[PDB]
Amino acid sequence: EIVLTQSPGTLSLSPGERATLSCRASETVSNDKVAWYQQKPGQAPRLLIYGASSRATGIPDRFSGSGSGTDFTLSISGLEPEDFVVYYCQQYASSPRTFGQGTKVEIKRTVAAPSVFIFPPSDEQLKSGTASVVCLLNNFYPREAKVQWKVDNALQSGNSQESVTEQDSKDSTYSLSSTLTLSKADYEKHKVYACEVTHQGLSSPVTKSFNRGEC
Amino acid sequence: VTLKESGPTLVKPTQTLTLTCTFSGFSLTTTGEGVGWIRQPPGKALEFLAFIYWNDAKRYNPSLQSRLTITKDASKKQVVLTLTNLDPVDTATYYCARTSGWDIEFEYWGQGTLVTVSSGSASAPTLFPLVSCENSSPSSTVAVGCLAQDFLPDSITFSWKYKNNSDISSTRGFPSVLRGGKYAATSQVLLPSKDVMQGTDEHVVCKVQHPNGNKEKDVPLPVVI
Ligand SMILES: *[C@@H]1O[C@H](CO)[C@@H](O[C@@H]2O[C@H](CO)[C@@H](O)[C@H](O)[C@H]2NC(C)=O)[C@H](O)[C@H]1NC(C)=O
Repeated sequence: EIVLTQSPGTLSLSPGERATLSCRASETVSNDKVAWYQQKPGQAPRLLIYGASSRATGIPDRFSGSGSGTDFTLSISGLEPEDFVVYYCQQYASSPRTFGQGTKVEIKRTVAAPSVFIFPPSDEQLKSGTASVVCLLNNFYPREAKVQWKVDNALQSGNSQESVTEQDSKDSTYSLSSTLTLSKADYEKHKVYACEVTHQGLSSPVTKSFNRGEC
Repeated sequence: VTLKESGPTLVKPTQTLTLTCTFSGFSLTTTGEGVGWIRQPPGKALEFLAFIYWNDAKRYNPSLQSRLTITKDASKKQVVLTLTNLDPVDTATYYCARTSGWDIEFEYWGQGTLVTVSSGSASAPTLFPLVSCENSSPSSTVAVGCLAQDFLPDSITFSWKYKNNSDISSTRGFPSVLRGGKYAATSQVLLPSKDVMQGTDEHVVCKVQHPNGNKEKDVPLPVVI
């Protein structure tokens, strides 16, 4: 059992610069049989370098591998927009083999203030016994953001899954949606529902709320 | 060299799951060549299930030992995978690859297939209108959304049209999340505030193309004026 840990999880790079990916192994690998893979969301993963030193057919020469033992580094010269995908390091000397957590590289951009909108549940949806309150964040950077639900001054926990979209191809921004799920009886026992959004580019937190019966 | 996967798109928990990896253009006769299965749950990394070498040599993962079986049929040139004790947390997309030697591992990858493990049934999606309750802050533009809920499997495309059947460029697609055995997703669209206080069109239609029904509900604008 060889445990592979990759760090950092997310890194912000710029096109044309150099990116270094680190791969940590829990023990030495015989014959340095470590390979790197490239995977794009939607499509299938593709092999780039096998044995950490030999490239494969149809792979550009700008990808270079180095290191041995328990330390391996992947250096890429001439970063391209299409290269902002997730990369995994894997060793095939274990039998059975193991895979790492993987690292994601994002395009570095300036901080943009997010937009917060909240939609109260519809009357038709209330008839089904389920109430859904949404909290939408759009055009923010970096991806790291805290979304907390506060209703009747009581902080909620254990009831938010959280969905986040991928990086925009033309805007390089991120968006995420937060959905609040509660019982119909509990919904009628609360008046004001608000979600708090905290951002690096905001001096003070911005809170949005609505009054039941007015929407 | 190419690979193709096939199997059921919906399987109930605690049952038998069977997948077939269809490959053509090579034979598993030379040494070093082998076939392996790699799965990846959404939002997680790749997971190694098992690998089979030549001369009927098979390898299994100790974390999943005594739970998977590897069988090969040279006549049909396709490996058969059997999965038992299905669990909702094990839902992932399964891929198979060919190793062209001892050092070149997984040189060619196929396309894969989504195998959803949910106790529920493939019911038609349900749409719910969303009214914008924003006030005292018109901001740049106003936003209206569409909550597609109770759909399985996750395959939905969103398109926004006006009352006169026009075209809108939203491109705001949120991924689905497994909540209570069902997938939930949200979609929004940005519209200028000037158009709201102008044309008599007070609502727009939300359209979803899912292979369980062609319903399309309309979301009324809150109107500011
Ligand atoms: C359908 O109605 C909308 C009104 O909401 C029309 O949009 C207006 O018309 C121009 C020209 O097409 C658009 O570019 C603008 O978005 C709207 N005008 C203004 C001043 O904002 C839309 O054109 C109509 N569809 C068709 C096919 O005519």
